[PDB]
Parts: sequence; structure tokens; C-alpha cells
Amino acid sequence: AREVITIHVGELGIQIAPNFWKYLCDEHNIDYKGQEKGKIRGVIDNFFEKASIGKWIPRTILVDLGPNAIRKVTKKDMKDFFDPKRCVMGLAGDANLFAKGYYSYGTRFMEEIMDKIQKEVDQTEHLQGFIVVHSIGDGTGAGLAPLIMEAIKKKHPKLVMMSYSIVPSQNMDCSTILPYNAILSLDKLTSCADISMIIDNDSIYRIVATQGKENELSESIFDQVLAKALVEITATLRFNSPLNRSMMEMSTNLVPFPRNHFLMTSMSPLETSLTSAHQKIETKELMQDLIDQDHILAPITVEKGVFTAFVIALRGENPHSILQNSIKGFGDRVKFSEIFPTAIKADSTTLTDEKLARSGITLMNHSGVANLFQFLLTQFELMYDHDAFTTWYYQEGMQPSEFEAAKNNIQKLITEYKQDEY
Amino acid sequence: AGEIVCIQVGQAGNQIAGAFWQKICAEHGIDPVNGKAIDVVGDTDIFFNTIGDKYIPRAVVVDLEPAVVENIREKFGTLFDPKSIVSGADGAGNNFAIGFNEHGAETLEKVMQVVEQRVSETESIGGFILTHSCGGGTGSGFGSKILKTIRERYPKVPIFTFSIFPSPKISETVVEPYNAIMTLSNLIKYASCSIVLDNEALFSIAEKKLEVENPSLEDLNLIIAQVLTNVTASLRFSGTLNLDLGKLVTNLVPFSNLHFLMASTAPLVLAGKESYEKMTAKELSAQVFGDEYICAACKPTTGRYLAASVLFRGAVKTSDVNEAMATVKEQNSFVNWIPTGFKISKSETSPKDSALGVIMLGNNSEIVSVFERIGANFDRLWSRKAFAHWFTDSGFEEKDLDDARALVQKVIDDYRKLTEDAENLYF
Amino acid sequence: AGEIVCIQVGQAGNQIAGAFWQKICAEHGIDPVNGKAIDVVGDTDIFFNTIGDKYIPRAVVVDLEPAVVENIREKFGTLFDPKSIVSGADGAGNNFAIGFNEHGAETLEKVMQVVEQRVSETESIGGFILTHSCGGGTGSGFGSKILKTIRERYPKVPIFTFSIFPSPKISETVVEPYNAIMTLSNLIKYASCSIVLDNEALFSIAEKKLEVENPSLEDLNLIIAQVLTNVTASLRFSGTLNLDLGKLVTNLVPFSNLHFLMASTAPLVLAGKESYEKMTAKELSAQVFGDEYICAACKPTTGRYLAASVLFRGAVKTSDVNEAMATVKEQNSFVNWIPTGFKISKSETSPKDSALGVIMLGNNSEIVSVFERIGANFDRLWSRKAFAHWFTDSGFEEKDLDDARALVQKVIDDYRKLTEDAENLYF
Ligand SMILES: Nc1nc2c(ncn2[C@@H]2O[C@H](COP(=O)(O)OP(=O)(O)O)[C@@H](O)[C@H]2O)c(=O)[nH]1
Ligand SMILES: Nc1nc2c(ncn2[C@@H]2O[C@H](COP(=O)(O)OP(=O)(O)O)[C@@H](O)[C@H]2O)c(=O)[nH]1
Repeated sequence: AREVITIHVGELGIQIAPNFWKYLCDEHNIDYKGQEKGKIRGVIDNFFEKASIGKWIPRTILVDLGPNAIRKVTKKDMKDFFDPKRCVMGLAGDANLFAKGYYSYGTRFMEEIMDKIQKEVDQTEHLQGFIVVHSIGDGTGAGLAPLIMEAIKKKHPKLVMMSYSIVPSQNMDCSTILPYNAILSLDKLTSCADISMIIDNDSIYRIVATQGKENELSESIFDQVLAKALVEITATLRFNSPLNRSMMEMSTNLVPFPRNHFLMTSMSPLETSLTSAHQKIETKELMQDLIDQDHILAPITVEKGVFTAFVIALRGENPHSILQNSIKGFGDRVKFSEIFPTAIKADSTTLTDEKLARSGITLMNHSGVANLFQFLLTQFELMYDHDAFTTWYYQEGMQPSEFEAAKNNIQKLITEYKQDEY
Repeated sequence: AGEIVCIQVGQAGNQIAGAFWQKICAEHGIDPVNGKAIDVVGDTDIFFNTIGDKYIPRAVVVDLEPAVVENIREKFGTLFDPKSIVSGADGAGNNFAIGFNEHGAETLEKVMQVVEQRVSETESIGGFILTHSCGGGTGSGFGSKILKTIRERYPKVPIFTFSIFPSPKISETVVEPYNAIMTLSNLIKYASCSIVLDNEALFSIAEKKLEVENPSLEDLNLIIAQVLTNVTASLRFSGTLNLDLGKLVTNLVPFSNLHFLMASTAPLVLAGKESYEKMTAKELSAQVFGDEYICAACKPTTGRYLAASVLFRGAVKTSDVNEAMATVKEQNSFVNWIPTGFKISKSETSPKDSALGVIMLGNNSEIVSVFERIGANFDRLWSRKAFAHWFTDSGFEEKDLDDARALVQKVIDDYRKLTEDAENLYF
Repeated sequence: AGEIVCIQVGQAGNQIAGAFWQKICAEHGIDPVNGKAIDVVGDTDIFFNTIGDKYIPRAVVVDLEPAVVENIREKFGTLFDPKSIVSGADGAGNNFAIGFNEHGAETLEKVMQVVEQRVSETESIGGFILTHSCGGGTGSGFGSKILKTIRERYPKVPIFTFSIFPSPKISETVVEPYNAIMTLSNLIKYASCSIVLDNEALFSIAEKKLEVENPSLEDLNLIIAQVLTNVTASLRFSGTLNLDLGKLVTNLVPFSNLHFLMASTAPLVLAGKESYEKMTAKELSAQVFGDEYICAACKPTTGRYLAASVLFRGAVKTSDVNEAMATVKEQNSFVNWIPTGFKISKSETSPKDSALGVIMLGNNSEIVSVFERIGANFDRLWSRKAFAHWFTDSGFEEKDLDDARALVQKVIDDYRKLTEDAENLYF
């Protein structure tokens, strides 16, 4: 079993954990106590460790510079599921600064963190890779997640590392220093991860609100959508799928150059509870929905930008003759460079959710990511050039040239993604 | 971890903090006059030291007054631990110089020993909160020496001060502007954040938003206490995502000397089901950002914001927060360089007298008008040297009175220059 | 075969048991003030000795009080047989040492003769039930000597004790913690199971779950009696599958010294059709396991269970029991070694005032908080030796007061250690 180790870093990555792990528990027929619930299905071993007893243990580590995200997750939301010896807690938190997560505070926990990671690594014969789930907003997520990633890559250089980077909103999750942490941490993700998924919370809020225009939803829906997208990305790593069979294949399929690894996603039906009653989603509509504006979890229109890679992973019966006509029917909405064939790959895997006829998710390497980076970079520059809030970072060791370096690296990254636009 | 030590200095400081502690004890489920509880909720460890079944509020109670302990037993029962109460010998007669210079070395050493014990019963220090009044003789001068002393012993720890400034129209004593400037000079140098409150604003609120007829200071303190309990909700009720004092300093203070904040809350409800279930986040945001709930003599809708934060309590819908805040961004005025404007947070636990509630804090350039009025009153008295002998015969030089004024003017000039420059930072 | 002999000791013991007997007589169809019946239902032989058309409850009524028989005739008519009532001469003035040491050999011998006669009219002894109050002078000391004496004469027979412990907040007498610890020490050594009840919990229930305004002890005893009648339903109404006292001891007590159980019931209905037909097993399970119906000053949803049992009464669907219990297992916390958690039973016969009802019992580690409070109150009084002369001048040595305390602490330490170790027994 090619086993994956999942690490949740920061208050949001931890907030997500109970939704992510409950989906996996139900998907594979395991209860929330780790007990088997009937017949186990899928390659359970890839995400769960088998205990000396009948219990399955999520193969995961929770990291928080304060005590609170972990305390709520392991004591109130999903009791007895997470192993307490795999939880790392600090006391001070991060004061919302990148500087604490990466230079002044979070560094004292690296021996503890790498020790716990090795204990988890030592339990597996065939380790495929790591998934690091983190916010790029707050200092713990923005700071430690790259600190952890670098420590792992220097010890286990042959593994594939994937990050799930969550970009906070400009409204419900906003912060007055968001642009500093976002640029300072993109600068490190650029050299740290092999694959980096970008999920934009503002897209989630407007997409769910659109789907919910007819009803009252639930406040839990925003977290369920964010958690589900990770579960679906990973579906092919858990079931014997004819696609993204392994993390190494995701890397070879989607990332042509070491720096161009930032990926976008699209998902349909977003959540089962959003699409209820008569939901006979025919193979034809599902593929049109996946390139629709209201299914893309980014401020990206596929028609406005250029594709470098595009993989569509469906679940349930999806006849191949339909998938091919749907792709041909994309026309010029899905366009690549003249140095590439229109390398759009699609197929389907096993469905576990008894309420849905079919579903799917896509992974896109598209130039539109550059627009998010430029948006955040412009905000960074307005603040930086007039020293807003820089004293708080300088006080913890961020010599000013550190900010200048991040500024230049991101402008170069934006420039490179837009090369095919010109 | 984010444990809080409160310091209460002087009569106003003790009465305001008293109202706070008794409201905190209602939300957590503790007896306000005994400290005894069986079943409590929330993270009580942030503010209380629990021994057996008694929850002891972590506070240092300070006065210069000869019988401060008895004065507390009579109103607060046994809620406060007498070992934390520091009594004085004579008192400061509304004279900053007595609270600041001629207080007695022993008085200050005892206060510091009490503070050290309170910080010694913590796994970590989350911050200090100082409650006081700028026109007094102990809450001004002694409270100021305490900020100096605390910041020297514990640098890099967020100190929040809540203080009463002179009222805009009528004044209390003639000496009040001298006490107010020197207090402000020390707040400028030592606090991480300061919340500016005054009684004129609070009285208008008490008479128009509360149902109470002919309110006294006892009622007025429930508005201040409501600001204090709401600003600490996320700390007390945890949550996966939350706000500590260090989150507020990082997000609201763009420069080290522009930390003076305005505060506003709604709804204001006196104990009992006297409220109405408006249940609308949109209405509460519209109210908290209006001028009618501002707890200081200023008019924020006519100024410009450097930053602001909003904490929503109770079962507030995400969708309403986003729409409500969109309205706020469209109606108000912000400075371009800070491009995101706000810090937004939610805590699902309701205040005891309302299902929903909102607290807002922020940096509004309008605040200089408070400081400018104080400055001008001082300048006229200072030029004529009226009541001045009371400060120079108590250890100050004219130089100290002049330097304190100069520091205050520097802050005013920095807020105003930034605000005027801002009009063209958009072109 | 599973015949039950009840022993009632002291005033509280007699009033609580009295309420029980009168409710039992309503479900079986017997006149509560005469014992006379023509047509009865259920297995009346478990609790009553039937002679002619009179059903005589099998109970030993014990006091030290000079006129206990007359005091019973006035409230219970002729339901109890006077030959089973043991009167005293002086009384124990809330002093364990008088009930335990200085009671009179003759008083105890008569109680034992009455017990022997009651066990001599049985084909088999199913168990004994003792009803009493830990802070009294007879229900504590004399009731304790009776447990010692009964267990020595009839070892291997399940003794269940139902007892009132001090309330968590206010206390009755200053001597109460001495009486409570020595009573607890003897419960630890001699009972098979003990149900911990107290008045503070019961009053909150009486004021919030019952419709009665300003309830007295007379109303409070109907909550205790409801616990007692429901816990004996399977015994009284038979069934192919059922629960005797020996089934409860085997299933709920994993170690010989951890037999202290919590009890909870719902719905609570006063005689008359004042109830509502909720008819839902799911709702009753949600309620019985919440904190609001617990009859002791503890908060079980925050602790960990070693074992628990649930008895459903009336026309409860199997399907709802399974779903309802699945919810309970998901929401609560259990210790890993005991892997099955529960003992579940059903009795198809409805309680007289509701079609459905549920009783739950269990071992929740939270129970130590009751014992810890008692321990601490004792330690403070014991250290100062206040009211101590009353125990040592009545035959106890300081050694006995200290050993009783030590045994109580052993039980507390065993519950707490097990509970803390439990967190890692899952990895
Ligand atoms: N809001 C509020 N203001 C108060 C209260 N008590 C006093 N004040 C204000 O605080 C100012 C200074 O008070 P003072 O009694 O001289 O304090 P002290 O000398 O430092 O102990 C007064 O002039 C009032 O304007 C109170 O209970 N609440
Ligand atoms: N629930 C309940 N509690 C009672 C009742 N009567 C007394 N109590 C409690 O039992 C405690 C001890 O009672 P006491 O009269 O001294 O009994 P005795 O000396 O052993 O006969 C009192 O302090 C009360 O708290 C009753 O009818 N029901």
C-alpha cells in the first residue's frame, strides 16, 4: 500500500480536519471511533494505520502554536479518533505573523515535529508522500507549514510533497496584514512543494451562496465544501482508479516545470446536501458543470487564460464515448499553447456516496493563478512601500531585505505564468 | 496559555473593573459575590485561578486610599482575594505628581510583588489589562508608573488600557488637563493599545439606548463593562479560530505610536428580558458603526479609518456578515495603503441577555479631536500657570510638563498628516 | 424466588421508602393505606407477603426514635405490619457515633430478629435494599452497623443502598462531613451497589421538570421514589428476559470498590394526566443521558463511563432503541477495556402515568467530585478539631476518623487514575 501522511498545520488546517476525516471514515465504512462498520472498502491502508487491536488510526499529525484548535478538535468534535501523541501544541500562538511561524517561535518546535513525523514514517514500508494542509493567512499556517515542508524535503528528498493552500477571504476571514503573510509564504511554497493546490475561500462563499439562493443552507456548508475538495482530490489515491494512481503521477501529469506547480480546482456537485431530490446528473451535464464559473474554486474563468495541463477525475459510470464528445465540445473555452497538444485527460473511478449518481473534480494548471498572485502582490506593495505594520515583523527578526526578496520572487512567478498570455 | 492579568488602579478603575468581573461571572456561571461554582462553562482559566470550587479572578487591585480592602468587601463580597489588594496610606489629591512621584517606594514594591505572583501562576502571559481614569490622582499618576514598571519588567507583552478621558463639554477639576496630558504621554510611551472612553458619550448612550431613566455612574459602568466583556468573548469561549490580545495589537496598530482606539457595542441590555429579538446582524453592524453607540466624544463617520475590527457573537450567518460588511466598506472612508481594512472574527456563544451581539474597535483619525481639546485646555492654563505650583512643588519641572505636551502633539500631528495625505493616495 | 427485603433506617429513610411503597401499590393495584386488594397484577410476591387479601410489604422499619410506630400509622395507615417496626428509646443527635456505637445491643438484636423473620418467609433471598441519609444520626451510624451486620450474616447477597449525600452548595449541620465520611466508608466496605442521590440535584429537577411550584421534600421524594419504582420494574413485571439485583451488580461493578452509581429517569409525572404523549424512545434516551435529569450534584456528560445500564419501559420499539443507543455511544465517552459499554433491558409494562419511560444507571468517573467535596470539608474541620469531641467522646478514636477518610480517598484515587489512564488505552 503506497501510504500518505497527512499533516494539518494552523488553526484552519486543524478546523478542517474533522470534516476531512469524517468523510474518509464514512467513505471506507469505518466509524468515527476507528471501529469497522461492516465491509471495508478501498485501500484503507493508504490513510489509516492499523492498531494492534481492531481500531483504525488516521495517519495524521496536528500542529498548532497555541493550544486551542487542537483542544476543540480532539476533545469536542471528533473524540477518541486522533492520536494525542501526534499533536503538537505551543502556548503563544502566532499573533497573526509569518515571522512567528517561520523565524522566532515556531522554530523551537521543529525537533518535536520532526520526531513525531519520523515516528509516523517508521510505521510504513512504502511511503508515497506527504500532504500538508494549511492556511496561507495566519502566521502558524503561513509560517510553519513551509518550515515543516523544508525540514521534510531535506530528509526524505524522494517523496512527493503536496500542499493544500487555503487563501482566506477578503471579508469573513479578513485581516489587515493578510497580504504580508500571503506573499511571504508563497515565496517559500515556491521552493517547498512539488504540487500546490490553491483554494480561494471567496469563491467558496459566492458559489455556495449562489447554490443556496433557494434555501437557508447550514453554517457548516462552507467547511464541508473546503474539506470535500481535498477528499475528492485524494480519491484516486485511495481507490484503484485508472487516474492519478499515485502522487508521482499527479506530479508528472500536471507540473511541466519545477516552479509552475500551482494548481486550481473545480468541483461538482460541491456537496451532496446542496444537490438533493432529483439529481440525475447525466455524464454530459457533469462535464459542462466542471468548467462552469460557478464550480471553480478560484476567481478564474477558464475562457480567460491558457491551460498547460488539465485532468478530469470523475466518479461513477461515465461512458468514455460521452467523455470524449464532452471534451471535443469544449471548443475554444479550453485552450492551451501552440507548443502543446490539447492534453485533456479524463476517466472515472469508484463511487461511495449512495445519494449521488456520479460526481467529479478537476485539477488544472492554468495561467489564471497569476491573477490571484498579482491581486495579493499589489496589496502587499501598497502596505510595504509605506511601512504599514512592518514593525511587528522586524521585532521578531525579519530584516527588511526578507520582504524585498519575497516581492521579487512573486513578481517573477507571475511573469512566468503569464508568458503564454502574450 | 493566553492568561490575563488585570490591574485596577484608583476608584474609577475599581468600579469599572468591578462591573466587568461581575458580568464575566454571569456568562461563565460563577457566584458574583462568592466565586463559588459547581458547573461552569467556557475557558475559565483565562481570567480565574481555580482552587477547589472557588474561581478567583486574576486581578491586582491598587489604590493609595487607606481602607481599600473594606471598601471592596462592602460591594463585591468575597469575589476578590484580599492578598491581591494593595492599600495605601494617605492618597493623591487629584494630582498626577503625587500618584507618580510621591507615592512611597513600598507601595509600588508591594504592587509589583502582587503582579509577580499573578504572573507566576500562569503557564504563559497572554497580556495585561489596565483599567483607570486619566483625571484622577492615582489612576493617572500611579497607574502611569505601573505601566512604566510593567513594560520594563515584561517587554513584548501586550498591554491594553481602558481609560476615561475628560468629557468634551463640562470638566471636573481645573487640574484635570494636567493630569490628562501626563497620563496620555505615558499611555503613548507604554501601552500597546488604548481604548478611549468618556462619560459624556456614555451618558448620551445610557439615556437614549438603555431604558434607564436618570442613570447614574452605576448604570454608566454597565456600558463600559459590556464593552469589556464583549472584547474578551473569543478569548473566554475559545473556538477553533479566535482573537487574543496579541491578534488585536498586530492587526490594529500600523505604527507604534498610533494605538488609540475607539470602541462601540450593540445591543445594550440591562439584566432581564427587556430586549427585543431583532436577530439581525445587518442591523447590528449598521448600529455599531454609526455615531450613536460610540463610547467617546468623537464622530467617527466623518473621519477616516486606518484599520478596524469587528467581533460578532452568537448565531450570526456568514452570508449576513459578508453583506453587512460590504455595506460598511461602501459607506465609510478608509486610507488606501492598508488595503484590506478590517479584521473580522466570530464567536458562536451568545451574550447572556441577547442571542446576538457585536463589538467594534478601530483607528479612526477623528480621535485627535479628543486629544486636541485636552491640549488646548492645558495650553491656556499652562500659559497662565494656574494650579501649576501643585505639580512643580511635587517634583515636576516645567520641562516635564512641556515634554509631555510635545509628545501628545506629535501623535496628533501624525494622525492628522496621515489622514490629509490619504486623500491623494488613491490617485 | 428473587424476593426482596427492604430496610428503612431513620427519618429520611422512612419517608423515601414510604413514597416508594405507595407508588408500588398503585402499579400492582393494592390499596396504599390498607394493603387490601382483590385484583392485582404483576408478580406481587417479590415485594409483598400476601395473607388472605392483604398484601404486606416486606420491610424492616428502623429508628432510634421513641415513637416510630405511631408516626407511621399517622401517614401510612395500616400498610405496614407493626411487628416489623423497631422503635428506639432516646435517639442519635446527628451523631454517627451514637447510631454506630451507643445504640443499645437490644435495639440491634431486635432489628436482626425482624430481618431473620422476613428472610424466613422467602423461598430465596433476591437481595436487600437499604434506604437512608448519610448526614443523619441513625440513617448513617445505625444504618451502617446494619449493613455490616447483614453482610456478615448473609454474605454473597446483593445489597443495594439508596442514599442521600450532602448537597454540593449549602450544608445542613457542621457535623455533616463527619457523618458523611464514616457512612461512606461503611458503604465502600459493605454495599454491593450504592446509588448516590442528593437534594440539590433533586430540587433543580423538581422546579424545572415537574410542574410543581415551590416544591417541598414531599414532592422531592416522588422523584426519588420514581427512580426506585422504575429500577424494580423488570423484577415486578417479570418477562422472559429480565433484571434482578444480581444482574445489576454483575454488569455494573467491574471492581469490588467502584460500585457507586448515578441514577436518572424520565419523564417525571405527578399523579394525574398532566403529561404529554411524546411517545418517543429517542427523546427519552436523549433526556436520561443529559445532565438535567441526573439526581446527584455532578455533570456526567463531561466524565467517562465504565459501564451503564438502561431499562426501557412500555411499548418501546426495538428499532428505536438501537438507533437511540447508537446516538448515545457516539456522543458520550467510555473507557476502552470494557468494550461493550452497556447493559440493555426492556419491560413491556408501562408506568402508570405514562405510556413509556426510561431509567438509567451507571458508573461515571465524575462521581468522585461528590466525594472530593465531602473529603475537603472534613479535612478543614478535622484539622481544626471543630465538633470533634462529639465523636471521640462517643467511642471513636482519631484513628477511626482518619482511617475512614483514607478509605474514601482510596476510592477517589482509583476512579481518577483509571479515568486518566483511559485516554491512552485507545492507542
Ligand atoms: N464611567 C465612570 N466614570 C467615573 C467613575 N468614577 C469616577 N469617574 C470619573 O473619573 C474621574 C477621576 O476620578 P477619581 O475619583 O479622582 O479617581 P482617583 O483619584 O484616581 O481614585 C472623575 O472626575 C469622573 O469623571 C465611574 O464609576 N465610572
Ligand atoms: N430527599 C429527602 N431528603 C431528606 C428528607 N428528610 C430529610 N432529608 C435529608 O436527610 C438529612 C438527614 O436527616 P435526619 O433527619 O437527621 O435523619 P436521621 O437523624 O438519620 O433520622 C437532612 O439533613 C436532609 O438533608 C426527605 O424526606 N427526602
